Amino acid sequence: KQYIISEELISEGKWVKLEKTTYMDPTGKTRTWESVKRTTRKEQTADGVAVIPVLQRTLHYECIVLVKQFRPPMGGYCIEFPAGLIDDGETPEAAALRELEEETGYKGDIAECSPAVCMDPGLSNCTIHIVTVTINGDDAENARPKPKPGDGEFVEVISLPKNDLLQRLDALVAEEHLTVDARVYSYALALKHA
Amino acid sequence: KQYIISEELISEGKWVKLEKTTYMDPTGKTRTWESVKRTTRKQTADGVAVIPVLQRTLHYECIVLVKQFRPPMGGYCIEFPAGLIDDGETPEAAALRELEEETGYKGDIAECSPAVCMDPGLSNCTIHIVTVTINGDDAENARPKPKPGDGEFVEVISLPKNDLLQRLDALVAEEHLTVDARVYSYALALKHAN
Ligand SMILES: NC(=O)N1CCN(C(=O)c2ccco2)CC1
Ligand SMILES: NC(=O)N1CCN(C(=O)c2ccco2)CC1
Ligand SMILES: [Cl-]
Ligand SMILES: [Mg+2]
Ligand SMILES: [Mg+2]
Ligand SMILES: [Mg+2]
Ligand SMILES: [Mg+2]
Repeated sequence: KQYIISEELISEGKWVKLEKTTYMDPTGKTRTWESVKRTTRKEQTADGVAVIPVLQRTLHYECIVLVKQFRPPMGGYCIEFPAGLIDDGETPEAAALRELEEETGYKGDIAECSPAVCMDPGLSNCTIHIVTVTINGDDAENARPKPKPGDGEFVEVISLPKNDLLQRLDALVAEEHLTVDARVYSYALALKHA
Repeated sequence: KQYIISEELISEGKWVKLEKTTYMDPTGKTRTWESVKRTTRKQTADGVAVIPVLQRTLHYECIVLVKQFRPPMGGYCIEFPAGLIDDGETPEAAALRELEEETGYKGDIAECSPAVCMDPGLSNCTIHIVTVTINGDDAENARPKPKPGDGEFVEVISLPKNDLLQRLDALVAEEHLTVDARVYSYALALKHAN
């Protein structure tokens, strides 16, 4: 029933633009919306990837590997799944494994890859693939994991046991000012609810 | 180590603005970021999203989701019920209210997250994730009455909690929708638990 009628640029930065979206409502009435988009999406099936990295080690409980970074939009430190934008021509899987390695040092193995999922659909068109990767923490490659941050990347790695993920996140939030990412909290909540 | 120095307005709509954030990197080099913010916050967070667990005896437990046209996406999305918190409303109250408006269900609060970020590389947007159970056998939830606000057009989709990820993949395959990243993350962790 509903569809887009027009998209008018309001303001275009180097990385983001704001648009006035005109669309048809399902009563047949024309309405508008203020829409955010990135300027960086070409032929990728999504803007970005986030990686769900399951660290596996003999005679260890499984950990979820998370990263902590300053996020200028938030004006503070955030705890997130490792993530980055997909380079032009890069597959989501390759992006995931590459970002995981850059941000954490770990060399993962692909497990699954979601369809494109929306980040904040009442606000932006931004999408990611959520890519689950296992990390064989008993492999020598993953013994001394060294993050390879790009220019202006400053990332800390935080690995938390899957079996206590939500309480461990709460304990970190209780100890300093930081925000947990909504996808991480969602995943931690489901692990409790299961 | 890192912090915001200043914020420069680039452009301001009625609902969203774009800013140029200047921040200090960990080396002591000043850097810029294009940051999106809503114009509507006062509140603990911009919004709530509700994880509604529909409980009927002798039935599978379902998670109640909503499908709506999302003008920033250009299409239909499947999401947790959700909306912005009214000035002077608690996140809990916002959650029960939105849940009722969007689904017609009357629910009970189980737990409430701290403010969690939606897309912290792009925006400052945050929500509280509110877990709510719905006693599907109570008279008041027998014939759930959805009360759309002005311009809301919401379809209710309840899916069994035990098969959530497969059910959502099926909808994406058949219905050509976009699943929300938080919904997808939750569904993933229901499978990954144990
Ligand atoms: N029903 C209303 O009075 N408006 C609310 C939200 N609206 C936007 O444009 C918007 C929100 C986030 C980004 O843009 C238009 C419709
Ligand atoms: N590596 C760089 O030269 N960039 C610095 C500025 N960036 C932004 O401003 C941005 C992206 C999305 C919203 O803002 C991204 C990375
Ligand atoms: Cl529950
Ligand atoms: Mg990143
Ligand atoms: Mg990166
Ligand atoms: Mg809503
Ligand atoms: Mg509503």
